Amino acid sequence: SDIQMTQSPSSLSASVGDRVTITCRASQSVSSAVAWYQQKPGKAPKLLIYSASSLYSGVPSRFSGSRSGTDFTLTISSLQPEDFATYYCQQSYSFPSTFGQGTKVEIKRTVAAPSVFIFPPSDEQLKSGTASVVCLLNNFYPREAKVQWKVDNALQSGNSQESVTEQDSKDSTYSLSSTLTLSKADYEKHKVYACEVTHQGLSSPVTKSFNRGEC
Amino acid sequence: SEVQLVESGGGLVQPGGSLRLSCAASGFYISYSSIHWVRQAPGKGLEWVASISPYSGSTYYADSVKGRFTISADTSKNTAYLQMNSLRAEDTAVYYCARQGYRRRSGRGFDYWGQGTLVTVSSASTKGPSVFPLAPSSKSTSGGTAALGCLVKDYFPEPVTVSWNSGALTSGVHTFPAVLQSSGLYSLSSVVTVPSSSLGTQTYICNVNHKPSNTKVDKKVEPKSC
RNA sequence: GGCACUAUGGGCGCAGCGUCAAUGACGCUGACGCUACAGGCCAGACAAGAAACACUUGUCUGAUAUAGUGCC
Repeated sequence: SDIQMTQSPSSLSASVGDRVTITCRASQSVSSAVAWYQQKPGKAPKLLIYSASSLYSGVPSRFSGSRSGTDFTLTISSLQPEDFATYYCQQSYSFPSTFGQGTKVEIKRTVAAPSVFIFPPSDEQLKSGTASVVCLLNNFYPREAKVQWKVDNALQSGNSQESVTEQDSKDSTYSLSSTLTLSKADYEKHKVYACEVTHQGLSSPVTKSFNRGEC
Repeated sequence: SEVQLVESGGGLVQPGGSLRLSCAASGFYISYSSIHWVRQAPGKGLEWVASISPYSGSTYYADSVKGRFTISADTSKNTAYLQMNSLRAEDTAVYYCARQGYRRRSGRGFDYWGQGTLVTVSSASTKGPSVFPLAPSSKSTSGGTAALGCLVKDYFPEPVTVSWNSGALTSGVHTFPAVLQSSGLYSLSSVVTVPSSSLGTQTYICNVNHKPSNTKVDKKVEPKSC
């Protein structure tokens, strides 16, 4: 019967000067034993709010915590560029202590189409007997973008993995990379490799591609 | 900010193995405070593990680690310990020690946090990364810029450092998160964009540094043509 | 289990003994007396002690807490 601490929204896109609230809800009473933490990627959590409503030190006046019954809320009164991080609620009313699962607070940007780049395997890597095709979506917004792998105009599935960056510091864009992995047997067994990118900033899906060696 | 917690003792372990983290207090005496361990699985949120309270030495544990882990403090060495026994894979996380602040200044807030040590629980084995170039293309370059990159593949465990041309060229670069792949080996690629005018005028070399296997690899990236 | 009865705090004497030295101290033991002051004993709440539990201390609320001797 641990106390659960259900936090929402899990993600949040705002621009600067926006009011932002991050609610959290205790499944039991936790009195005011509720803290708020900030975390930025690869760093430790910062204490922000203790005892449900009191600022820890070096927290500036735009932060604020409040309680109603079991409903606790962090509130940024007017969001500042420093303030785009993850936020966790924690209850310390009984053991075991539990955290909220987090709220990710992202910057709102103008829409930007990606610039697509496609990379064949290397000569080194095919001497290794396995082939990897890599496609590069670069500096787009928002995050949403579908990459489709067609081989000789045949859609692939299961044989690709993707990964995205965090919002850039300079221009708040993203980047995604997709990797199709094949047998060296299967890489040579086909002639056309295509990378299909559908995205909001594209009026029509940009698709880049290569054939064999095409030196 | 003379108050500081310094962690150590993590690393890579077979499942069922053991590992002993230690948190080194300086700036305060540990015996006057509750000490907490909070782990963070890669890609996930904060999970509370254990604590020990002052004056009583009472210890508390998450259900998930209850009986395998054992928290303690050596008050003469002013440090806290976490004895992890019979590790399971999902014990993999960055582990943090946190100081619980004073009842009448910060409630039960954790006001000073460790730094994290990474603990991995794997029956996999160390493997340096194979580095392959992502060769810039035919450089048709309607926008006057091309992308070149390094695929860093089949490596274990994390992390990997990637720098381009030994610290220079920090601009345009994007190193991506690694992905766990079917083999159980991680792979990531790092990419930089650059004006395609200096394509050939300047040559580009990523510096892949994988300390867990002691591989320090450099690869030149350029096209091949006819 | 119920019901009564008594006893329970500090001091202060009184004896008796121990306990260490070996000569003095020092203890307990006494429903063993002495006194006016009171407090002990138990449970809960709250506050502070570097204090979530435990520990210590204080305040507040309830009376409780022990025994012994009878009776049911």
